[PDB]
Amino acid sequence: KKRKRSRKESYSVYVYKVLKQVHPDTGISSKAMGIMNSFVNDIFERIAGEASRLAHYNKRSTITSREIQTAVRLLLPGELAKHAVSEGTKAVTKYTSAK
Amino acid sequence: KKPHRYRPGTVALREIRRYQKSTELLIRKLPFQRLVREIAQDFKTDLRFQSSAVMALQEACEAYLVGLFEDTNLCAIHAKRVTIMPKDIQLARRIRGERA
Amino acid sequence: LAGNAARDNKKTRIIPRHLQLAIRNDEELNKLLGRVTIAQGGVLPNIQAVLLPKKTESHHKAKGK
Amino acid sequence: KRHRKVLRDNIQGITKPAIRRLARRGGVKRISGLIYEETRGVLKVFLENVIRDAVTYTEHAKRKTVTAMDVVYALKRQGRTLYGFGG
Amino acid sequence: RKVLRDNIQGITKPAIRRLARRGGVKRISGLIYEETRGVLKVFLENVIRDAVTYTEHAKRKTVTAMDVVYALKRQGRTLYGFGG
Amino acid sequence: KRHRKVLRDNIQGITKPAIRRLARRGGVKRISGLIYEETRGVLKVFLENVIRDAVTYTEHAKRKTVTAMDVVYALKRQGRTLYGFGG
DNA sequence: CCCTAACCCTAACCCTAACCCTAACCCTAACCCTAACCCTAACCCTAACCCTAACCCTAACCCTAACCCTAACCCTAACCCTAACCCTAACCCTAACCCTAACCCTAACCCTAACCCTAACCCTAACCCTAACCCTAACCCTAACCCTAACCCTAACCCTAACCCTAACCCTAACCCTAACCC
DNA sequence: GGGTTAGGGTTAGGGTTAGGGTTAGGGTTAGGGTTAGGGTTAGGGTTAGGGTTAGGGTTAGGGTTAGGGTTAGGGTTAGGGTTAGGGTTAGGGTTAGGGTTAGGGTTAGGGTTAGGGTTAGGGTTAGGGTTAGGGTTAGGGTTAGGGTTAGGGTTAGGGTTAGGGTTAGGGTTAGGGTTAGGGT
Repeated sequence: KKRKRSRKESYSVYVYKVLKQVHPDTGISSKAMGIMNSFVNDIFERIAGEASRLAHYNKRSTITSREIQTAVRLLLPGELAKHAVSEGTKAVTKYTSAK
Repeated sequence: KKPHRYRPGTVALREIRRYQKSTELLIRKLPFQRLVREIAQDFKTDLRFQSSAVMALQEACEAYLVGLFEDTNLCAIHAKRVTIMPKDIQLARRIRGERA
Repeated sequence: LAGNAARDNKKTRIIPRHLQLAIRNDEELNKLLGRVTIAQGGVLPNIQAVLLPKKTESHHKAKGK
Repeated sequence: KRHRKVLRDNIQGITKPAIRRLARRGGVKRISGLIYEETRGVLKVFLENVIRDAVTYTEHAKRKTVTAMDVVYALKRQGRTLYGFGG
Repeated sequence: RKVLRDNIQGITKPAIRRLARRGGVKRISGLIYEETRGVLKVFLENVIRDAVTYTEHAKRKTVTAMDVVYALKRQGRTLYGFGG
Repeated sequence: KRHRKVLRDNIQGITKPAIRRLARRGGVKRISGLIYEETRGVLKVFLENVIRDAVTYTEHAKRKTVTAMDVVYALKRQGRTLYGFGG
């Protein structure tokens, strides 16, 4: 509402941009935004979740890049893992060069 | 296929094919509003249900029930029978692990 | 509940099995620890009735009449 | 006025045809007669279990209204995970 | 040498019966013995592939008992005892 | 339209003083603490049983009122003959 | 006090047992044969009751180090109008879904009879168990060490959000292939 | 076999339904610094392991033959398929009014430090009592017969009983006075 009301946060703007790159001239209904926005907010709490425990067992106090690579190897399944461990390193490579 | 009679068990295959291809809820909304309200009385009184809460409960309860029937069916076809029965529901619940 | 099941087997120590016969014989402690497997434990005795010997002469042989 | 409250006839509110349309989506071909009372027993245990955890979250917040982000937070713990009717 | 066949013919026919007479089964058909070597090589593959992943994270070359107690805990079957 | 409370008196009114007044007629000298929940479990399985037979006679006459002669007729069958409350 | 639903005489019209009367089945008391079942004389388990003797749990020690009270601190959850909305009212029709009742037609369920195929044994020919019998390859614990990741600043800018708007998604009519009719 | 009765892709016409900018704020972040914590290096004491030293004892094999369980293939019938009206009934809406709650301004309340100041937990032992094989020493499960005898069939001739003639009271359904069980 607008009576000095709070503003929610949604990964809905970002999903629309991805839809455009993979398939041009196609649209999403607002009911289908709701199923998709929940998935992006559920994979965040499983991939981050295994990372917290992995840090504690080792005794180390920081969740760095190696930890979000062991979590992707364990939580995800078979060939959606090799294609996602590889994709992530490529984006970390570019950021190290420039920010 | 005189409209007067189609042999037993042939109207239902048309029913299965048409029903599996649409998503509308199959239990009526006003009666299910009440079952939830009666079950809530024991846990507390003066509880007010927003419209969405009785919608979610309809889309989870239909989904548990649609599933038990597919597993009851798999059990029935095992014994050489072609019909679900009261005994078959209990084997599906012991194996899935819910009853204990 | 474990200790009371050690007197019944005539021993003075709560060893690992006596722990299963007390967490698998209860109805509010077998619905909490219901997936856990206890090391070097065992199984609770049960034989389904249909199998127990009761074929009653079996039959189909040379008319026992 | 509204001088009546909800009795316990509701559990028979699910009709005989509704359990014959949620079972024809399941593949069932010849439903037997006694199934209708049993399917009103399996639904009856389930609706209470999502409900007790739903009320327990609401009383934590000292409110009086069971909003859907409470049903969705109860349904995750038991086992399922409804995505959609909630955030 | 870990002769492939020898390792799986290791769960021999007597011990695929005595692990099943602890469940109640009274008569066992001949082909149960082949299928039950199949379902204990697709269970060990899943437990021993998630103990290697934790071991590599700590840069160690020995698979300790605690790691197997953490591989089993994830898949829904906690083990109490041979670990802490 | 509805008394907000629908508790229909949940085995209530049998307060600690009432159970400590009936017991003293009996001869009890030092009532223990846990008895109060149990004595609200024995009264409960009795008030139901006289009642189930009492309604069963009234529905036989098709009337909608449970008169005292119906309670005296039900109490004879179980075993205790109340003399005179109804006659 | 203040009332609305309950009762109870009453008053009339069929429904519905009773009584009777032959005339039929059905179910009793006898009457043999036939097979369940208890006894029996074996064989193979199954505890019960002692006796070790040995293999550890349970008492002792010391020591060192995570707990803990008194001092200053400072986020932070405490109560209260308040607007404002959103959810329950008893407000209200209405045709499309529940029922239902008489019906056929497959299935669910038994009997017998072949007939494979698993279970109990005995002979044997190993393989896995121990006593361990070395050695050495990773495992952890100091020192020390930059490199990184936090913490306040500050100045943009990039993300909601209500406001429009028209365009793909809708019921709805009208008119063709496509299987059950079953030889 | 039938010519057969059965639905299934198109399509105007409103009626919503995501698109679509568009400022307009509204938080959020991307720039700037310092500074302390944390992973990362090196060395040395010490546990998997493998590799033959051997050995013994179960133990998992192979054959074989009754036993038995199973799965077929015929005799009888329970959930299908109508049907359409009528009794609900769950929908399409109303106001409308009150119930509740996210927006605010102030105080318990939990780290925090910190150097002592301990006390209780963690190793760290040698003695107690050992607790589970083994050898006797009496009780129970199977295994499979044989001789009775106690049921499970039969008839036929009485003893009920069902059906088919026959009547009128003991119940119904409204219809009044009358009252008494909630409801404050």
